[PDB]
Amino acid sequence: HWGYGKHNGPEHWHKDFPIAKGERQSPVDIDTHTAKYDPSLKPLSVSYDQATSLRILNNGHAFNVEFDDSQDKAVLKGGPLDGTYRLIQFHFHWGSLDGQGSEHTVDKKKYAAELHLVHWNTKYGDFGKAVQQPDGLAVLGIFLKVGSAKPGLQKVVDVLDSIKTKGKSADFTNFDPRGLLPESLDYWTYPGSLTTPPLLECVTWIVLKEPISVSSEQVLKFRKLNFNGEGEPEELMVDNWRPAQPLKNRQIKASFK
Ligand SMILES: COc1cccc(NC(=O)Nc2ccc(S(N)(=O)=O)cc2)c1
Ligand SMILES: [Zn+2]
Repeated sequence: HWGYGKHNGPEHWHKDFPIAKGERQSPVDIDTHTAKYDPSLKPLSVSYDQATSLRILNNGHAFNVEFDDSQDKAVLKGGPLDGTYRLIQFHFHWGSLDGQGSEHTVDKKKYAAELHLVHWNTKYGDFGKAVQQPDGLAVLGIFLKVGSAKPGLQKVVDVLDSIKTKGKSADFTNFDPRGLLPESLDYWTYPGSLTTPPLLECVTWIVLKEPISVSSEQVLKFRKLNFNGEGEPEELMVDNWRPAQPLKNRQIKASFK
């Protein structure tokens, strides 16, 4: 089964998921000098005041904070998007060391980690139908650098002890994702894919320019999680990132001058 080891990591995925070598795969390097300001882009609209988190799950590749998406509560609109996209989960990708861990890079710079807030287009009715469409998903990507602590992240960090191994979950209500956003919503955007199998080409990527700062102690607790299940040999959950993929026939657009 796929993962991030030497025998099953990203260079192997194309054997079970041939779309891995496709025309709109993610992540990519963001070359800041080639991304063109697009004055037709609108400001992002992030409406998370009514978000309802339910649960946190270690799925063996990352941990997902899951939301109730049965009504239009926490939604992403505007920016490059047409229509309304509903928040379903967020998760992170991170490194074994502070010098790597993000999936997108900026002028080849790797950040310590990257947050993905995953939303689906309500015109397709459910997430499973949305991922079959080229405009089915919108993922908001936020870089993490190591410095000062992020207070709004600490409630996530403190529950990770209870979901150390694959398949463990814990109740996780009343978490406010507004506490994970940077001050500025300036962004880059391009058409891409899921960055894990099945690597479907269904995502409008919206990557914020401003990273958030987290503390060394916070990211250290990410790195104590396990890829393995309970009672299996311990394999630390680190370096769960896909490297940058070819840009091919795509343009990255900037919302800012
Ligand atoms: C309970 O919550 C669910 C329920 C059903 C599906 C999912 N998500 C999923 O299947 N895949 C996914 C999402 C984003 C990315 S990524 N790294 O490109 O942002 C990669 C893969 C979550
Ligand atoms: Zn992701």
